Amino acid sequence: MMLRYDSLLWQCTLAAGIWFIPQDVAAISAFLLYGRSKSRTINQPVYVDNIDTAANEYFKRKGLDPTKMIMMRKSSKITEIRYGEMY
Amino acid sequence: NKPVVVNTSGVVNTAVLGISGAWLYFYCVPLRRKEWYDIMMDYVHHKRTQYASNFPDKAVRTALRFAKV
Amino acid sequence: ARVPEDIEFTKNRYTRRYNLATEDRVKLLNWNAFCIAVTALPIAYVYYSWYESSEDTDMIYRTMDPMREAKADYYLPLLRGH
Amino acid sequence: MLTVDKFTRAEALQRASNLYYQVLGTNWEDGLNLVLDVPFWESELEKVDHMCEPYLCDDEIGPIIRNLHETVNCMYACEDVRDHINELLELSSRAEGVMGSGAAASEEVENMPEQCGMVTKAYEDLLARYPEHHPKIEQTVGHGLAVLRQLEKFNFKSSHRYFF
Amino acid sequence: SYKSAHQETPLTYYRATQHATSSINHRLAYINAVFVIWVCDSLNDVDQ
Amino acid sequence: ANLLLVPSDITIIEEKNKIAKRRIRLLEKTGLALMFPVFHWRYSKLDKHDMYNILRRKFDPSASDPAIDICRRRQESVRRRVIAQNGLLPGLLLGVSLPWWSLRRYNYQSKLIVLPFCAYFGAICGRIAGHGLSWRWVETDRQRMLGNLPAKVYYRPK
Amino acid sequence: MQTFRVYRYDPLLQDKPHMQEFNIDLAQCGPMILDALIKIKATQDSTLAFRRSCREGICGSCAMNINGKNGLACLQYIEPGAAPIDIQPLPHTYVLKDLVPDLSNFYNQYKSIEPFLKRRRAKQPGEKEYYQSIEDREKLDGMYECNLCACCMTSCPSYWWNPEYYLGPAVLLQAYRWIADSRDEFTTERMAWINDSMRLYRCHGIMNCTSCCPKGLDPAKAIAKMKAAIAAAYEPGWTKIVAQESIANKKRESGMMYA
Ligand SMILES: CCCCCCCCCCCCCCCCCC(=O)OC[C@H](COP(=O)([O-])OCC(O)COP(=O)([O-])OC[C@@H](COC(=O)CCCCCCCCCCCCCCCCC)OC(=O)CCCCCCCCCCCCCCCCC)OC(=O)CCCCCCCCCCCCCCCCC
Ligand SMILES: CCCCCCCCCCCCCCCCCC(=O)OC[C@H](COP(=O)([O-])OCC(O)COP(=O)([O-])OC[C@@H](COC(=O)CCCCCCCCCCCCCCCCC)OC(=O)CCCCCCCCCCCCCCCCC)OC(=O)CCCCCCCCCCCCCCCCC
Ligand SMILES: CCCCCCCCCCCCCCCCCC(=O)OC[C@H](COP(=O)([O-])OCC(O)COP(=O)([O-])OC[C@@H](COC(=O)CCCCCCCCCCCCCCCCC)OC(=O)CCCCCCCCCCCCCCCCC)OC(=O)CCCCCCCCCCCCCCCCC
Ligand SMILES: CCCCCCCCCCCCCCCCCC(=O)OC[C@H](COP(=O)([O-])OCC[N+](C)(C)C)OC(=O)CCCCCCCCCCCCCCCCC
Ligand SMILES: CCCCCCCCCCCCCCCCCC(=O)OC[C@H](COP(=O)([O-])OCC[N+](C)(C)C)OC(=O)CCCCCCCCCCCCCCCCC
Ligand SMILES: COC1=C(OC)C(=O)C(C/C=C(\C)CC/C=C(\C)CC/C=C(\C)CC/C=C(\C)CC/C=C(\C)CC/C=C(\C)CC/C=C(\C)CCC=C(C)C)=C(C)C1=O
Ligand SMILES: CCCCCCCC/C=C\CCCCCCCC(=O)OC[C@H](COP(=O)(O)OCCN)OC(=O)CCCCCCC/C=C\CCCCCCCC
Ligand SMILES: CCCCCCCC/C=C\CCCCCCCC(=O)O[C@H](COC(=O)CCCCCCC/C=C/CCCCCCCC)COP(=O)(O)OCCN
Ligand code: SF4
Ligand code: F3S
Ligand code: FES
Ligand SMILES: [K+]
Repeated sequence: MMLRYDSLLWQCTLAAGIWFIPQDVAAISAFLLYGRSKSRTINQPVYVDNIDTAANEYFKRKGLDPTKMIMMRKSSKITEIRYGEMY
Repeated sequence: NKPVVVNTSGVVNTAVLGISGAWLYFYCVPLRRKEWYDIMMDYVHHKRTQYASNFPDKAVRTALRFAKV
Repeated sequence: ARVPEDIEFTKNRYTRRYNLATEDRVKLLNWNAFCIAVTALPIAYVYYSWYESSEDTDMIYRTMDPMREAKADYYLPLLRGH
Repeated sequence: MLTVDKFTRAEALQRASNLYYQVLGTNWEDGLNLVLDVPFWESELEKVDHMCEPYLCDDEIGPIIRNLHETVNCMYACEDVRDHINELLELSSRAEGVMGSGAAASEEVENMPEQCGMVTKAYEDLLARYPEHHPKIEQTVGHGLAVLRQLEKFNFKSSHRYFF
Repeated sequence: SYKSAHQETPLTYYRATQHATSSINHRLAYINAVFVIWVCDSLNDVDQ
Repeated sequence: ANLLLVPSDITIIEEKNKIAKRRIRLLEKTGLALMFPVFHWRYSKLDKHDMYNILRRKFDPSASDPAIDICRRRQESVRRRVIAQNGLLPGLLLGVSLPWWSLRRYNYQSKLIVLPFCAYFGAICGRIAGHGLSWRWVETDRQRMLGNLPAKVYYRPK
Repeated sequence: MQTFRVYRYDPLLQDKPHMQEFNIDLAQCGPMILDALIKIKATQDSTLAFRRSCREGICGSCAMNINGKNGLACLQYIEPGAAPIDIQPLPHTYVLKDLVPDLSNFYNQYKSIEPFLKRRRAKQPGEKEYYQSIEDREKLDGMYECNLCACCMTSCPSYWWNPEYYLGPAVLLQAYRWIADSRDEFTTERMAWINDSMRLYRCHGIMNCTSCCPKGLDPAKAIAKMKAAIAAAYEPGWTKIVAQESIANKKRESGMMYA
């Protein structure tokens, strides 16, 4: 077909992108911000220097025997503790 | 800090009008509200045929044939 | 394809051929039938939805305001935040 | 009809006359007008016939009923023929492809001249059958033939009056 | 024996105007709004 | 530094007070299956896996311990959430098939214009119906909060 | 030595239309595009076919699509440059041959509005021209100058989609010209007929019509006024008015008309 940069099809697409993308990104960002606001209040990430010391403290406070608790490292900076005897 | 009564009718009524007005506006006043009618008229109206094959008819037809009706 | 060449067109209001115009009228009835049925959702939500903090609300009215008349001393800072 | 409502002849005359001009004044060419309105016309037409039954010999209501019935006959007949023309035009459009480029072009109509011959014959039948509704026939079917004449070169009596 | 040709869609080549583009944006305002609501709905369900 | 993820306090109580396994009902299985995946950039929301654990544990119906009562209330809230997920799929399928059959004879442009919107609207109607039939519209704020308490929380030292 | 690309289509062969490029020396050619087309036909390829008559721009027969924008070749200026000049018939029209379009539908639509003065009383004997003040006559200035070239008709996207239901910018402009005219006494009848969703309200205010008008008329402005007048003046009895006029046209010959 005959395609031209100044065509209505291409120019409309550029006009739509310029007009809507700035609005959509702002609108999406605002929603993301609201989600972050609730997330941090419900469960804020907290950093611990040494996992082992924190894990031992956690077991002591909750009265959990470390033997029955499985510790795994999901990521480099993420370590997760799970119940070994869980259905 | 300890009033005997609290006046709520004014504030509540104002909110009702503001919320009702906005909703009733968007649903009644604008011409943009008839955008879907325009799109259908522009691109969908009278653009139909019965002599061209379409998947929904083919799918129904094959299933009926498969089950012997 | 080859469209049929022996179509018996409608001659009057009582001798009618089935055409897409009639089928469109059937669509109009069905889409409007959906609108009647789908109206049950918004009506159902308004009729069934409740907004209560907990089960104590009903117990409070049963014991401290059974007639919806018992006045309560107002202390604005409670619900005003400051 | 099953109804307990009662109307005087003056009311019956008004209802029949209102329906007659509503149908005749409507633009039949637009398909959506007939789709949306015909369900309302039929419901009213059933009521009008019931109340005007004792006045079929009346010197005023009688002629209105005959014109009303004749107009409804013509409306259905013209709609059916024009509905077929729309299908032929839609088939031709889809045969062009995507963006008229033929990218996903469908199969063309192999008997287009035969269809044009069939449609024009039906068009002539309407003119003879409804001599008092030519303005409406030309609006719906006559204009439809002119659109088809652009796609295919065929001859019909009124072709020259449509600038062909 | 003679047949007339049908041209392609003008959208591919016809020259654009500033007012014409804006009118399309005016007509697409609601479409974008539905799109954004869908994106937020999906994010609320699949993210964090 | 490092982040440590540990079971939440309410999760600990559930493990301590569970008496046996709880059978997963048919609608609960389908509901969990149809629940969308939840990527976890951060941890603040219950996913399908956490809900399964909640529904798997069994508690004593007659226990009068306040802690056990909270566990039962949390489990019921999660159950209503899970079974409500069954309404999404029927709405989506009806949202696509019914308009598509209606517009079968029309051109492709119409199907592109109409089907995407009808599909989303159908899913929305299904989700409303599912949540409504799952008794979610009558839950108190207390019950809803318990059903939404996270199962995993970042550990806070001291 | 400008390069001209011309849309070509042979109705007898019915082959796929293609663009053929010609080289012309602008030194020995007139400034306007139509001059280049005539020179090409005279010298290189006499088979090329196109409608031309006036050379002044008044008749409006040489409407074409030059570089994507509709215009009259006789008033359009040749713009030399490296990029070849592309000449095509009017958009979304059935090409009869080469650049000659098929505008029969446009003529049929124009005849529909019945563009002739209508009065309830015939000219009484001994009566001279109908009275019309300068102020009233001034209202027609921007509307009676249309040459019916159809540049605006084929530049309206709404006309691309519904050519057989939408009257288009040119026919709607003429309809309002008779509505606005003070001498005409059938204003309500004309407004009632034009008050149709397809006929009039397919105009979406795109304004591709005013931009390409060779004579500088403003069809968009006139279409907007007609909508406002119809909305304010609508009465429940308009549908009956249309029907009665249709009955008055019962004995007319075949062709488009008021109905
Ligand atoms: C996100 C989820 C939702 C998505 C959409 C879901 C879609 C399904 C909805 C189901 C509900 C019912 C749908 C309509 C039922 C049928 C009505 C009907 O026939 O009436 C005659 C109907 C006109 O009825 P009407 O009620 O007199 O006119 C409505 C007017 O708006 C005059 O209206 P009014 O004066 O009464 O004012 C009230 C107005 C009030 O309207 C509004 O409130 C505004 C809505 C504006 C539209 C928004 C969506 C725009 C989308 C455009 C299309 C997409 C373009 C492509 C984009 C993607 C490209 C990849 O209400 C409406 O417009 C109608 C509401 C119901 C349908 C529209 C629902 C829109 C939902 C939008 C939700 C998001 C809102 C965000 C807002 C953001 C704010 C900043 O005419 C036609 O049918 C014309 C058809 C032409 C083509 C031929 C088709 C064949 C004809 C044979 C019969 C076929 C019947 C079925 C037609 C549809 C086929 C697909
Ligand atoms: C004055 C102005 C006023 C204006 C008012 C206008 C109002 C308009 C309203 C329009 C409707 C919006 C309703 C939004 C409800 C959701 C929010 C909500 O309620 O949140 C609280 C709450 C949900 O929050 P929650 O408690 O946290 O629960 C979590 C969710 O339930 C969890 O949800 P879930 O798990 O149950 O489901 C998640 C959901 C969300 O969906 C997803 O999650 C989707 C995920 C997608 C993943 C895709 C992955 C793909 C992977 C690709 C990989 C590629 C690799 C490439 C690699 C390359 C390598 C080089 O899924 C779906 O919906 C189904 C799937 C999507 C189907 C549709 C797909 C087509 C989209 C069509 C778009 C149409 C626009 C076209 C735009 C065109 C632009 C040109 O809601 C509910 O529980 C009830 C939900 C239903 C409420 C519906 C309310 C409807 C109200 C209608 C009012 C209409 C008024 C207008 C006039 C009348 C018109 C008829
Ligand atoms: C265990 C498994 C097995 C057993 C299962 C259970 C069995 C139970 C049996 C007893 C109960 C039966 C229930 C009723 C079903 C009856 C269906 C029926 O009769 O259909 C009639 C109907 C034909 O009638 P028609 O009127 O002429 O229609 C023509 C076409 O349908 C053309 O139609 P269209 O093109 O116009 O499009 C249709 C569409 C047009 O609309 C659309 O397409 C658009 C739809 C809306 C747009 C948005 C979509 C979103 C959808 C959301 C879905 C809901 C979500 C929420 C719920 C989620 C789940 C919780 O219409 C609708 O969608 C309208 C729906 C209206 C809903 C009304 C609901 C009523 C509620 C009543 C109240 C509740 C109950 C009472 C209690 C009340 C308490 C207060 O048949 C079909 O629809 C079939 C179409 C497919 C053809 C193949 C199948 C038929 C066979 C044809 C063979 C032909 C052979 C020819 C051979 C010739 C050569 C030899
Ligand atoms: C005859 C004269 C009649 C005059 C009538 C006048 C009508 C117009 C008046 C406007 C009324 C507005 C009422 C809004 C509702 C009340 C506020 C509310 O609920 O917020 C408090 C609520 C209360 O929250 P809360 O629960 O935290 O409140 C407790 C407060 N503390 C914590 C301090 C103790 O706030 C929120 O929930 C936060 C979100 C607020 C969202 C506000 C919505 C605004 C809507 C804007 C619509 C605009 C439409 C037009 C846009 C055009 C753009 C070009
Ligand atoms: C002559 C004009 C006729 C115009 C007719 C217009 C009809 C408009 C229809 C609107 C329907 C809106 C429904 C919303 C959903 C409500 C569901 C619900 O919960 O309802 C029960 C509840 C009952 O309240 P409740 O306090 O018992 O609690 C129910 C439970 N909760 C609290 C959870 C909701 O509320 C209502 O009844 C809602 C109001 C219904 C109003 C419907 C429209 C009334 C139209 C009156 C017309 C007057 C004619 C004037 C001339 C008379 C001449 C004799
Ligand atoms: C049919 O003609 C038309 C009309 O009738 C005249 C209209 O009225 C209208 C107006 C109608 C409207 C405005 C209604 C709304 C219309 C919309 C939203 C647009 C509808 C049309 C479409 C979506 C176009 C249809 C889809 C397509 C053309 C597909 C687009 C994508 C394409 C072409 C990409 C495909 C590319 C390939 C397959 C190439 C693959 C490449 C490789 C394999 C290379 C590999 C390389 C290596 C190194 C391995 C239009 C648009 C029209 O086109
Ligand atoms: C700077 C210019 C900005 C212009 C834009 C302004 C936008 C203003 C905000 C959006 C207005 C549209 C209506 C928004 C309604 C939001 C209601 C809301 O807060 O939902 C929560 C609210 C309160 O819940 P709680 O139990 O008290 O708290 C639990 C935690 N969520 O929940 C509900 O009641 C939800 C009810 C959902 C009904 C869905 C159907 C609604 C249909 C009608 C739509 C009306 C839209 C327009 C209304 C007017 C808006 C001003
Ligand atoms: C036309 C195509 C249809 C395709 C199938 C669609 C099926 C849809 C089913 C899934 C969606 C439903 C909503 C999601 C579920 C909501 C949560 C839920 O489970 O709701 C129930 C309540 O909701 C319901 O019960 C919803 C029922 C929906 C179906 C209603 C119709 C029932 C009659 C069916 C007749 C079938 C006839 C078959 C004939 C066979 C012939 C061979 C909650 O109550 P519970 O506390 O779990 O316990 C209740 C009882 N103690
Ligand atoms: S308005 Fe201008 S472009 Fe349109 S037909 Fe009249 S003179 Fe030609
Ligand atoms: S370009 Fe077309 S949409 Fe109206 S403003 Fe002109 S007639
Ligand atoms: S030849 Fe007539 S306008 Fe140019
Ligand atoms: K006048």
